[PDB]
Amino acid sequence: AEPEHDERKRLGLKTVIILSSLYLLSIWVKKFKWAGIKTRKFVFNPPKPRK
Amino acid sequence: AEVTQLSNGIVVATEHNPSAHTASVGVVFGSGAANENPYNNGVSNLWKNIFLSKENSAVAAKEGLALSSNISRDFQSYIVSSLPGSTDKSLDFLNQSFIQQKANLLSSSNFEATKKSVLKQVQDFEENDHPNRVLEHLHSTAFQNTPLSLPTRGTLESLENLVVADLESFANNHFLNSNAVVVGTGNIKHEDLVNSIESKNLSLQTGTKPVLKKKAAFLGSEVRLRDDTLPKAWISLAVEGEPVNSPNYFVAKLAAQIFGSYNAFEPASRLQGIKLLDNIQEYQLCDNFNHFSLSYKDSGLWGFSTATRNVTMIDDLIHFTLKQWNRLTISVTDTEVERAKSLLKLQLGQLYESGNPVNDANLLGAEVLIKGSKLSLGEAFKKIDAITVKDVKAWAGKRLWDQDIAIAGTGQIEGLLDYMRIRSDMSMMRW
Ligand SMILES: CCCCCCCCCCCCCCCCCC(=O)O[C@@H](COC(=O)CCCCCCCCCCCCCCC)COP(=O)(O)OC[C@H](O)CO
Repeated sequence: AEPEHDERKRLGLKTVIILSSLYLLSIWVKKFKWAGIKTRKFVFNPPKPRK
Repeated sequence: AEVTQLSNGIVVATEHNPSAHTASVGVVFGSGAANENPYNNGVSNLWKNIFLSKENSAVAAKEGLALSSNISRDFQSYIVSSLPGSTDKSLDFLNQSFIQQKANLLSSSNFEATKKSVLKQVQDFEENDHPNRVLEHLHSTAFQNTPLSLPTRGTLESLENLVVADLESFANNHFLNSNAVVVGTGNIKHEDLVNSIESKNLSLQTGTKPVLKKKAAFLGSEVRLRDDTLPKAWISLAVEGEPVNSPNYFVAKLAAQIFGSYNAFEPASRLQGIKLLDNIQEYQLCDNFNHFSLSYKDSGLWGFSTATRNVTMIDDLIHFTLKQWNRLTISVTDTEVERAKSLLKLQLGQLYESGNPVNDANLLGAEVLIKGSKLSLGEAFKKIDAITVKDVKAWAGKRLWDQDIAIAGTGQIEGLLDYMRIRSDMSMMRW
């Protein structure tokens, strides 16, 4: 019914390894280049009362 | 013209020039806005205003002389201009002002008047002058938590938290005999060389300037003052520069001069210069250029400034300027270097040749407080001619290719990409 079990599992192991590596890589880079936007702080100073 | 040096407890300098006939003598202190904690910010400005406020009547009444001042980052200078034949009077007044006695100059009413005047002046500066505001904000954001970022005029809240104790403490801790010189620019030959050094005619309080725990730093921080009421948008960029007394000062100055300045509303400025001017003239993007290469005793700041009526075109202007900076470090024609060298020769000649004794005194004190003697103009021209394409390319590759940058802005800054798009445009392009 499925004459590809060994090859399927080998290819699947390689694929899950490479996608796990890529996923962790994307995690690190997203946490990296969003660091400059996830930490910016705002300070509100009320303006002088004159339109 | 020539430079002289000597020292006994203090330092005395003189650059005689018989052509001019406006002798100016004054002291210069190597401690200004860079030697004051953020909780004590406007003490130097209060000193400047309190010496420019009340005795300015006495100087014009008893004698004739116009007294000036200047604080830039650390060079608290008090120049006393005069006529060629009346320098001893200026020196005597300076002695009776600083060394003894400052108690009369420090009164409640006089200090209150100076305080309110300084508050009004700093408020007016913070309201109107936009390019200077963005420059000070660039300084305050490039040197976060470092005694080089706080402004030179004093933050508004910092003024009203110091009256007489902080001012006298600064006087007793910085107005010393270790970081003081006595310039003599004008047309005086040897009276300055002898009268400055005397048995007791020198500043009191022998001692040493307090040491600084932190030297300097540079981190890529962004600051925005978005407000849509203003008509224009002023933005500035910067990178790490070099301090004084480094073998990269003039190379950095030449790199700044390569792109130069620009002004769209002048017929003589739209037809010269280098490529980015041509790339910009096709669509009306910007109005002003200021490629500046500032240097201080700790660290420098080689940057860029502009101002645009157009608000949608900010991104294109920034991208074109960054692309030109990128092109600077890979391919510059020898003609560009030759033209920049000639232009810088002319610029330094105008800067160091102006007939104002006060400016020459400021430059002399600035260059003598770090090295020991002024670097003469002929040697400067020779070492400018020594520069070549290899040196400027090496410096650009070292200090510009993929380096941390600081940004500032105010006005209509809705169309400015924040930090990653600007930073990425220095190395993502094909090289
Ligand atoms: C889930 C959504 C997306 C799904 C997939 C999308 C599929 C289509 C992809 C379309 C292109 C996106 C792929 C990545 C593009 C990188 C960015 C880019 O090329 O654009 C920059 C364009 O960059 C440039 O103009 C300079 C770099 C290009 C010059 C060097 C070219 C080298 C060879 C390129 C080969 C490919 C040619 C085709 C490129 C489209 C914009 O940034 P900037 O450098 O201009 O900075 C902004 C600045 O403030 C204003 O300019």
